Amino acid sequence: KTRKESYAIYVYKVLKQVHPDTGISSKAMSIMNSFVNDVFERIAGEASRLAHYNKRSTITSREIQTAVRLLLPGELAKHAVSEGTKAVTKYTSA
Amino acid sequence: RKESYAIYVYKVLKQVHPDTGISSKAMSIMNSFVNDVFERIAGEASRLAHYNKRSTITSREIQTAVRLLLPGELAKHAVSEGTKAVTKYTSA
Amino acid sequence: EKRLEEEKQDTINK
Amino acid sequence: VSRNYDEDIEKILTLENLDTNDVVVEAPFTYDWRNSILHLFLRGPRPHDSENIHEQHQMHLNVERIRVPEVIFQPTM
Amino acid sequence: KTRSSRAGLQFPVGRVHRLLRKGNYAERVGAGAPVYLAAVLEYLTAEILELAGNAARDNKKTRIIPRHLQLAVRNDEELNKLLGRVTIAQGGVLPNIQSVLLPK
Amino acid sequence: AKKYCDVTGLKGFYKSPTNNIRYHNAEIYQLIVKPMAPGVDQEYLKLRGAN
Amino acid sequence: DNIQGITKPAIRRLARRGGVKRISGLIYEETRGVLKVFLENVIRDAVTYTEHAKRKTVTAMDVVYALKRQGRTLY
Amino acid sequence: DNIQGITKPAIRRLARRGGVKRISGLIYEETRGVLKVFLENVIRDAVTYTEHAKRKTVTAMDVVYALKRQGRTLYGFGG
Amino acid sequence: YRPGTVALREIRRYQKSTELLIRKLPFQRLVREIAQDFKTDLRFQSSAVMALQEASEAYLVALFEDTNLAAIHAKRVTIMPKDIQLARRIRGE
Amino acid sequence: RYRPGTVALREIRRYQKSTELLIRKLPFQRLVREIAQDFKTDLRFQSSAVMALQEASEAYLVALFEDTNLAAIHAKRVTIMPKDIQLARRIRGERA
DNA sequence: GAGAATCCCGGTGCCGAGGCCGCTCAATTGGTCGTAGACAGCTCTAGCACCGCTTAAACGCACGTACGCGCTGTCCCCCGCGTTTTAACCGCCAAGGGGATTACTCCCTAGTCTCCAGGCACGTGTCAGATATATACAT
DNA sequence: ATGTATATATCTGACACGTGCCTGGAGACTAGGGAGTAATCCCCTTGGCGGTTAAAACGCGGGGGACAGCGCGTACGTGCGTTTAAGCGGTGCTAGAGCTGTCTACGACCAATTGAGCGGCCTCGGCACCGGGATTCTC
Repeated sequence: KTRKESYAIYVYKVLKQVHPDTGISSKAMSIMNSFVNDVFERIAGEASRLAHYNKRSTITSREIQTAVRLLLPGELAKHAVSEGTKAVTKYTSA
Repeated sequence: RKESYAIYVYKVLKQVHPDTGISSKAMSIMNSFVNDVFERIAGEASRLAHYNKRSTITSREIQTAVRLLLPGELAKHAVSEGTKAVTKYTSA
Repeated sequence: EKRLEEEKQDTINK
Repeated sequence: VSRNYDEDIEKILTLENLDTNDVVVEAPFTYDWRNSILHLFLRGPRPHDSENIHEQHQMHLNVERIRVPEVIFQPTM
Repeated sequence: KTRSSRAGLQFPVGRVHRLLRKGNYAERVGAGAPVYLAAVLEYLTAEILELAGNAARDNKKTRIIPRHLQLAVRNDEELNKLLGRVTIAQGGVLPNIQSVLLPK
Repeated sequence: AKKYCDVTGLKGFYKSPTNNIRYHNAEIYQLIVKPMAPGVDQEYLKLRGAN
Repeated sequence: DNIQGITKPAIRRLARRGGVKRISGLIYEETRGVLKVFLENVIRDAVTYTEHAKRKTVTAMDVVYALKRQGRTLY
Repeated sequence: DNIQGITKPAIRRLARRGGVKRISGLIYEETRGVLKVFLENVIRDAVTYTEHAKRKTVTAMDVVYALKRQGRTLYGFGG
Repeated sequence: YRPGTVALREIRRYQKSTELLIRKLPFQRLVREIAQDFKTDLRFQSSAVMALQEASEAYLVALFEDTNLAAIHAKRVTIMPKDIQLARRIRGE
Repeated sequence: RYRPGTVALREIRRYQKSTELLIRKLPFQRLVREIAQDFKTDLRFQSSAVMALQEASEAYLVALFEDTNLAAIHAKRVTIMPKDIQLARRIRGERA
């Protein structure tokens, strides 16, 4: 059959990791699949325009860093830039 | 060179209104306008290229895009003038 | 011939 | 240069040293504070008045005087 | 040996890199940008999965219905501004009755 | 190398897990390390080169 | 009779979901006309997406993109 | 402090170019409040725009692309 | 006749649940006919029609919340078509 | 000679006829200077930038006062109150 | 019937809006090839349409009462206007701090061969609801 | 006379785990040009002068506009009789969605070229500004 692309198992077992005794339904998997590619194209576009506004021809951590510091209203960005910097330091550590 | 569109719409204005001038502030206003519509229709051309996985943009896709974002009779006149423009391209 | 083959396959599966 | 940086750093913030070993440098221009070491580190053993014009033009050199010559002995600082 | 395990993250980093290559955003892509995308994505779904979890134990249900994420997303102003313009299928209306509209 | 508090230059006992700055006692963690602005960390740790 | 196909008690349930206590009798035709022009504006984009896709029928993702177009993004 | 710079006749001129006939006294502080939060949002865009490019000036392109970001873009200073 | 208690229970009973209000077959021909305006005998889709159903329900509940908020502003519970015109004009259209 | 109001009608007719800015430049760039120095330290600015936010502010003021005018007309009142601008910002989605 | 307050007709620098030459990159032309759009052809999912039982939802008539609406007396708070006065703005002068760009450089990300296990797809067991017995006790 | 209480006993019903598989992400090798840095020139804007001047602050007379309050009628809410045509669900038919195969021609790439739009400079008349007379709502 067709090889459909969906991150439903990823959200399913971070749900299982943080909530070990909680269930879920297939409409929920479709609904935050719509969430995560909605924000994926939204912030992929944002950085794109921005970098092009900056006249840079690439996408490193800097453009997306200012995009996620600028885009969403608050709080989640304050934890998000810290946890993303911590993620790229465990990447460069490895 | 620093690209702009001054002499182009000056020639167009001399074609349509041969006794009418315009100012530089207005020239910058229409420069912002042409950049805005160009970026809007190019972003639309990219996204309805990306919807149906087609790697090549042809005239019919962005034709349907200007049927999309423009309202009715302006879209009719635009598609008629566009079709006659590409047929006088491909005639030569 | 496709409909007869599909009917035969469905009858065999049933 | 401090004679022993391990022992001098554990007593230079006490009030018995900051009366003698604190230098206040004035810039040129035209809930108690006793138990808080922020007020000792920033404004020394004297109380801080934020409304005084000559007050906010002041350095306080208490730790750095023995901290900066120790970089030669320990370059990890 | 996977790069997501090397980054210590759970959301995949090769998948978003694949979607970034042919997603026609930039002709050159850095290494840390898909990791940063996966990090902010993991943070966003971690936050609303905590919200859906406390809505689920507020209603005392083992399965998160989308209505649970409606009153999880309408209980904070940050996602009331981030997802205020959005329209949700089978979302309902949060309980909100004006004091003047109530009798007496 | 001896650990030191980055706020005061004192003897550092505790390192904060959110932003990785060593500190000496509780109150510098209360009114300096916690409410510090983002981006202050990078030239805070530039002195010991931990950025 | 496509105008009166949609029932007045359905508009009553829509009003009670919106939080309307008292509603008049002349609101139904104007509400129906506004809904007709709204769905016509949506289905114009939807049918141009059907002629985009080289298909003679409608699907899910064309309506999805038509809802993402004007700023009432569907979820 | 410096928020009364848009004082009462300036808001009166904005009201007269906006179309409102009669003005009450409580309109002025509310209008300067929404002005000082709207310009705060634009400057909130502009600070991340400036710190992105490592560039410490704010041009007309900065505010024009910022107005493009909140969907209230303006012609005359680039597109 | 008991006034207001049944209406309050009614308001709570469709502000608590998430049931569908618009019937599926009337709205079906409705949009089918709006479709004929562009494409006749348009083969349709079940996901397409519940997409239009939920979009129309969301737009209706947003417009009606706008209308009853601006009616409670106007010191009168009841609704006139000028309230809907005010909500449409102020909201952008 | 002495009228309740007719000078306001000539003023609104002249202001709808004219297109000049009605907001003084010095308090405007002073207030954006205070906001910018409240956010960060030692920023530079351009003149085309501050006439651009002058144009944005006057357009937003024109739109909001048209909104309050239509809301006051539908409220059967001539004098304007902050309830109308509060409902205008709530309806438009500016605050919620 | 008068009066501030408008519109309209005529002179006046001016300074900011049309040509023009110099010329430097940028649009134009030609050859080549490897891949993606288009067409033909193929298999089955699923949309359309109609029949018939069930029935809860919808129409329609009857009435009743609060609420929309019409009118009224009232403070009273904004509106026109005279009087200081206080900051805005124009003209200008020098600094110096920051924007552009030239110019080499090096590294790391584009591009390609290989290969294996990560995730997708398709089966089987395992705890939650539903009817039923049933008989003695309490209401 | 009847509910019921608390355990059966069957008994389905929706949900999570144990095998295939295939394909794309990761390891390894090659290249080249995109940020990286930094120096230098130049340009503009931030301070600082000072006069002078339209315009804001302040206080005072006055007039319609907003405030609650009271009565008149009627319109939507409530209810029961009577439809009705929505919902289930079932079956039969066939368009068309979707995948595969194959071809070939539009288009990316590269090298040379010519030409036309950017700009500094030059020149001059349209419009705002000012002065004074006709004209129109308003009291």
